[PDB]
Amino acid sequence: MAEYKDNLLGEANSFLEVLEQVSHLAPLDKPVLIIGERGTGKELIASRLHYLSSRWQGPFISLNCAALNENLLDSELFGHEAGAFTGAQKRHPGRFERADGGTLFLDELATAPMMVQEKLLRVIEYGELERVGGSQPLQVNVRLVCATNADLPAMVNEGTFRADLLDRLAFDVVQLPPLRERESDIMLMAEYFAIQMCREIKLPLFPGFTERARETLLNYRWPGNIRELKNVVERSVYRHGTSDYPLDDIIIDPFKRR
DNA sequence: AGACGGCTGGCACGACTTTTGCCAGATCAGCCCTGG
Ligand SMILES: Nc1ncnc2c1ncn2[C@@H]1O[C@H](COP(=O)(O)OP(=O)(O)O)[C@@H](O)[C@H]1O
Repeated sequence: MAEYKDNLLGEANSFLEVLEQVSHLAPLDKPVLIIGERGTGKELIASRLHYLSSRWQGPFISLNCAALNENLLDSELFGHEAGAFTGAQKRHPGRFERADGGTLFLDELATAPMMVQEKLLRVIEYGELERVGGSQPLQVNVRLVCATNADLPAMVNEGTFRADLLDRLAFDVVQLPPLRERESDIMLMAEYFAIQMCREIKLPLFPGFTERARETLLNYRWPGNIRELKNVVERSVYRHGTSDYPLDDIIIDPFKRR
């Protein structure tokens, strides 16, 4: 509900439309898909969805679907009421349940193994997750929001990703425009990144931007995303020096031998 | 008198019991120090 303090810096007149779209999704409990490319700041949008929802007071755990162990999947997702030691007074909590009352964020959906895919598909459709041991089903209420950069229709075509959980979890998608599509906010991000760098390196003052530098970073196909642009500025501002002259040289990729 | 049947015990082979040998840590509550 309360707008958390985050950097979205939106002026592209397309990012504003995406922001309105996600704001419309803020109250609803329906599953949400975030579609983007490398970088693109999808995590900020996901945090925006969770943190402007009715259940925002709830927790906001975010699991890395690539990071879950294969064998330990069941206990990791559910937990075991039995303690680690004899006569234990408590148990470890699984990924699920630890999310109840709030949203669960999923990332790298495409690279999730088939074991994760099939185990996660069963739990969402019905809930009633049961920890290993005992016969007591616990009912859960968790919002799911996920972000990915690969092409899950192609993943379905190859069959390396099950289409059923996709269909269940594809109520609505939000499209994120690439930085090259935005092509208007580059000045403001460049400047904000440079100002942050000024304090990080403890440089005294920002020198300024030359027209040649503006032309070169503007006239770029930008396969890299906002973070690639961020790193670019980071490299050039440091290589420039102590701001006695305006910033003049931009190195697009630090790989050319020279 | 010799062979046949019978009785008993040692040894062996699964199947199941029972005997010992493991060696802390995290977590919570009250008191003391310190900031408002
Ligand atoms: N609007 C924005 N404001 C501030 N930073 C941004 C914005 N968009 C992108 N970024 C930067 O780009 C990065 C994208 O990270 P992330 O969303 O994790 O990429 P991916 O979704 O591919 O994993 C973030 O670390 C963030 O610092």
